[PDB]
Amino acid sequence: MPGSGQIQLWQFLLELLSDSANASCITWEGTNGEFKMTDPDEVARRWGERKSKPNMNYDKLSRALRYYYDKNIMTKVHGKRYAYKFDFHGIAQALQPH
Amino acid sequence: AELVRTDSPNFLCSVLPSHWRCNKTLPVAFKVVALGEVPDGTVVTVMAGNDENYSAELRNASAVMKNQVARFNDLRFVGRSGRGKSFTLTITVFTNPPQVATYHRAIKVTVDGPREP
Amino acid sequence: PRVVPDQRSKFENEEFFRKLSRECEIKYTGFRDRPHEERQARFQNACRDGRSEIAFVATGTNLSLQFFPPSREYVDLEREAGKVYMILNGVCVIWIDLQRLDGMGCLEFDEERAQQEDALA
DNA sequence: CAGAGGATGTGGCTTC
DNA sequence: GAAGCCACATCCTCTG
Repeated sequence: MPGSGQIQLWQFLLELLSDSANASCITWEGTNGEFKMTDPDEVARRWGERKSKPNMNYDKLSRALRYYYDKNIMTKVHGKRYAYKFDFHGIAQALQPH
Repeated sequence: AELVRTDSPNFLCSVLPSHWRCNKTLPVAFKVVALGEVPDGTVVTVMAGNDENYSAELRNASAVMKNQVARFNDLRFVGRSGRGKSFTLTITVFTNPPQVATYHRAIKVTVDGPREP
Repeated sequence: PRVVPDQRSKFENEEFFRKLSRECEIKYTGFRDRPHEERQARFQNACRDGRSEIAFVATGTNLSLQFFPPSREYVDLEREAGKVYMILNGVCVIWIDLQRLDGMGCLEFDEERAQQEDALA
């Protein structure tokens, strides 16, 4: 699906979770789907580096992520400073039918 | 505001522009006029008709006749028509019996409103 | 004027009407964003109330219907199992699968009311 | 101030 | 290739 050819967030963001050398800026938080946000504005910076969008900040990237809610890609861990989680039981209805 | 013909010459409605974005605050709200004397209080709903996705999603689609002029706070077109394709939107007036005026080539509903390409 | 002077002519001359004079492909358009189960109940309870929303898929023409002047000859759920049997553009005119929420239907010029209505002028 | 969210332009990418 | 999509961009707003 067009996640393959053109770069996403969730496809991109998880180049940094799985990779040990980028934990400088994020990490898996636990057994269940969760993730921390280390530098909230170095994160956004590299997403600018890729998107060729130098103006990028958290506020910008973040909004994009808050869209995902209504589409059932990921969801928020309420009250936690900058931690959401991925819905995979829905990424596969969002990448395959029934 | 400005008006246009119908397929029932007893009622008229707004000039809904050529091509617009999926679900926007319309550039001119929707007025629907009663030339035949209608009890100010009668309901009016619209249904987007097109060979493709024959009933599109709409918002604030129901309105109340008042002073012989039913106005829609803000109608919004969600269900897209397709490429080159517009809506023949139906227009109901809830009475005994109810009456309808078809309206061919109403508006082209795409995701982008026409940006300079 | 609720109707056009040549009520019979418009029905037998307008591409719009003759394109709907033949038995066409129709379907229930109510609550499109709802599960097939809810749509089935809503559509049946509503028919029993004497109303619904059906549209000619082929042409794109939608309608909100009222089966009246509860009835008998306007909404019959007996003529067949698993299914059930106005003034359009100034012209007095007159089945869906209870599971598929689709079927066939058409328009028929109303001579009776065409006269009654025309007489009101 | 974070966090959900409407509105509206933007840019890459399939489809006629 | 404009004409429809797409999945953010960039925006200014509330409201806990």
